Amino acid sequence: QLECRSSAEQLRRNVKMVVEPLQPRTRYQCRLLL
Amino acid sequence: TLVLAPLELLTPPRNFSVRVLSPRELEVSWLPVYYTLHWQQEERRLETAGTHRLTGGYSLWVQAHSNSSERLHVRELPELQLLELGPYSLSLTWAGTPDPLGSLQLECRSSAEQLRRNVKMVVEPLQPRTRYQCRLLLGTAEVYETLG
Ligand SMILES: *[C@@H]1O[C@H](CO)[C@@H](O)[C@H](O)[C@H]1NC(C)=O
Ligand SMILES: *[C@@H]1O[C@H](CO)[C@@H](O)[C@H](O)[C@H]1NC(C)=O
Repeated sequence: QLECRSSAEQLRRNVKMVVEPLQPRTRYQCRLLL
Repeated sequence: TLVLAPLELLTPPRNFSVRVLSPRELEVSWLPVYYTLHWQQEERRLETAGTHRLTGGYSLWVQAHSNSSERLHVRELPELQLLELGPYSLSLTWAGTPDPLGSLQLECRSSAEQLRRNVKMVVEPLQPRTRYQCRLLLGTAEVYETLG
């Protein structure tokens, strides 16, 4: 899985991977979880 | 004379704490013999001290066997009501008990995405015409379909 956490939202996507939707001009820390 | 067999004879609970995890689930934690945990609404035998989970106003005490510790007094969530249904957002509301919680979050999981929002709460952005099961984490899950 790929987890992208921002200051207001956190999205985990089951898995290359496309994370959508995301907020514009927002920083997110993304990591891979096995 | 005759020397006989030398015989061995064997003769509180340090800082017991209670954490409210869920509406039927409490987390007990105590340090140092067995222990007896008593919980009364306003006993369970354990072999070792540490952390345990009590399932199912409450005064709790732990006895080390024999003295006991101090009695700690501690304190169901409502279902999710849809306040606003949109194509890219969902505003939901719940009353809840008036108690302070360290964590209170709303989790909405769809077939392709899962979003957890730190908490009424508005979940945005969401996919249009997508069904998501939303629940409260400190609960029951409610399925809601977004607009198109
Ligand atoms: C049990 O605990 C209390 C409080 O710590 C203490 O005063 C008491 O001496 C203990 N009892 C025994 C028999 O050691
Ligand atoms: C446990 O440790 C000390 C011992 O007095 C106390 O001050 C503290 O509040 C206790 N912690 C919890 C979580 O009960």
